[PDB]
Amino acid sequence: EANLRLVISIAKKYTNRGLQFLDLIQEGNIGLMKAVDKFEYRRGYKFSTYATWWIRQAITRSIADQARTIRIPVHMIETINKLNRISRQMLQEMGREPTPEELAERMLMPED
DNA sequence: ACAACCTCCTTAGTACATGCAACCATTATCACCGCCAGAGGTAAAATAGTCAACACGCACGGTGTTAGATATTTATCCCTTGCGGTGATAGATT
Repeated sequence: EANLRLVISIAKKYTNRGLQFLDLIQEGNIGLMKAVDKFEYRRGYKFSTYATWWIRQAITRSIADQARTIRIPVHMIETINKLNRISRQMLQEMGREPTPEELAERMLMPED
């Protein structure tokens, strides 16, 4: 209850058309349960930082592989999104259309 | 005591029919990297084998000659033309 607002200010970032303007807040409100259970204030650190790690990634996963058509081990989910993040160079440095042939040097790896 | 009635309140339930043409994108979001699985790698030997050696041995294809077929040439024959003589049709009657 004391943290229900911090769940909005983190979650609402990700609700940006992502799947809906709403639902990620309520999944953050369940990530907050694991956070409240493992709240090691006995290290010294603050619940702001706790939320910035754990509750943020509960908010991320709430529509990463949850609510999709498809779901995989998570390294192989967000790696598809590493490529979309890298494409921000491609679309302006090769800079007319995207080319997997450029992505091969930007990943140092074979396409297949 | 209730009853519906005066007024504009808002709510929200629908919006006819047949057909053809077009192509299928946008998001970001640390997945972290730690562990170890059976599990990737590969050495040495099972399930068994390569292809080079020297033999083996054969088929196929091209060069040569032969064969006979075919398309020409020739000339014959028939079926056809066009006109003509005169046909019994068309059909009205018996």
